[PDB]
Amino acid sequence: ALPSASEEQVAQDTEEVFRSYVFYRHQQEQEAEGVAAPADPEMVTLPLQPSSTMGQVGRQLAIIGDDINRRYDSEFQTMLQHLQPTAENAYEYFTKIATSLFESGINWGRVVALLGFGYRLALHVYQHGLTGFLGQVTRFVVDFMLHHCIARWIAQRGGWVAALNLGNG
Amino acid sequence: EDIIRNIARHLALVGDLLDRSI
Repeated sequence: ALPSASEEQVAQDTEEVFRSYVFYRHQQEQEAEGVAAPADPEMVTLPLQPSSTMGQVGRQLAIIGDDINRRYDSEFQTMLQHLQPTAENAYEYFTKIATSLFESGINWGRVVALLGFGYRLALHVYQHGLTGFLGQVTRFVVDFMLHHCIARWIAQRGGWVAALNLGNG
Repeated sequence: EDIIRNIARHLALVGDLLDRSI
């Protein structure tokens, strides 16, 4: 794509890259384990749009945060289970987790991490029985990101197109 | 309660270390 980017485009790329990112991370994980696995390869799957430059973004992010994720993933679900959030306070809780994480600051590593645990927390409720949490989580993420000045940060770092300019690029 | 601070204190650990491993 082209250089530069505004919060407007950042939001769209965020949701897209978010779904694709979590999709890849969990995709490769399905081989090793099945923790918080998706709804099987079907219509309920995560039909991402890898045809765009964003497609490569999620993949890369999953790599730089692959070991890190799985590393603190086992424990992530452990404590997450002790939470047991709801669809009413879903955002009330999520917003807290992120705010507490990015509280120290904002960095490429923090962004990827947010999504890593994001999908987990989402599926946690979805599989629990609250069918239809994917959209809720995604919406809260994009809204929280564009509210926590996150979008602006990403745009300054070179939008989501900067992922290819990272470690494994 | 203990989870409210724990769930946040546990993420002391996913934000940083990737940025340095990239």
